[PDB]
Amino acid sequence: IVGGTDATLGEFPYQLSFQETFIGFSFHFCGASIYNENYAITAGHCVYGDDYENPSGLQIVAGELDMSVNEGSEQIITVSKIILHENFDYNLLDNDISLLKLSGSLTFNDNVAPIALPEQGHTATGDVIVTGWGTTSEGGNTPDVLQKVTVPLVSDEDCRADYGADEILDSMICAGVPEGGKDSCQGDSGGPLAASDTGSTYLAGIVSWGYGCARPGYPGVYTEVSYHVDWIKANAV
Amino acid sequence: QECTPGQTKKQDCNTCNCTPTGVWACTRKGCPP
Ligand SMILES: [Cl-]
Ligand SMILES: [Cl-]
Repeated sequence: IVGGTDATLGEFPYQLSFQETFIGFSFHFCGASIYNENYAITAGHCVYGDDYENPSGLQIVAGELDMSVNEGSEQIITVSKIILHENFDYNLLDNDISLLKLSGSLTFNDNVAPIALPEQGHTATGDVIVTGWGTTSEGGNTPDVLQKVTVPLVSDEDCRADYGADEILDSMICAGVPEGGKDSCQGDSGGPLAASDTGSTYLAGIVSWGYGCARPGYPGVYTEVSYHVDWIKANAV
Repeated sequence: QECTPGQTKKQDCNTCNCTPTGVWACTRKGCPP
């Protein structure tokens, strides 16, 4: 997250760290969001190429804030199954969504909780909040403390002037400020864009792609969750 | 002109496509480098 501030424990109880385990360390490579006690939502490109029915060495961490200190609310649970959208396009990032089934259930508490879905077809609006442990500048360093940033949504038509008409699908949502400086970045993929125009927090987007990060005129691009709510409900058992 | 529309490349562990406007659309994973 570029141009953000530090989160607090319990502020974003739905935020997950998606990690791969290697010799000597667990490596954060993507975000995810809690859907229910057994399922997380992430990006399709975070899982493409995996052994979907028998994923190895993949886990989520709930209740995390600072990666470099165990504060006591962290819940590490291995991923038991990956459910990738069957029409995912690995190149153009159409249908960039997957579910992660966990090998055991999350325990909900003040610091660990689901994020609500919108209704299918809802149009998110207002300023939205994007969170993650991604780099804090393009090509930059990664923070140990979860970051948050507020950004406005950019209409698909306005975003298409930057990226091209057919590159931005309706089922994508763009967010960023025209002057740049506020965006998700590498390591934020799969994590949440949260809106609140219904008077309540819900998951409006999933971090997907962009040209660089936080550049003027190049908003971040997100999978728009309201196009895929029925898909999520059909696939989360 | 930065790139030709439709080209693909990798940028470290991330995947990219060249947009109709000639820029690299890249995923946002973290890469262990
Ligand atoms: Cl503002
Ligand atoms: Cl803003």
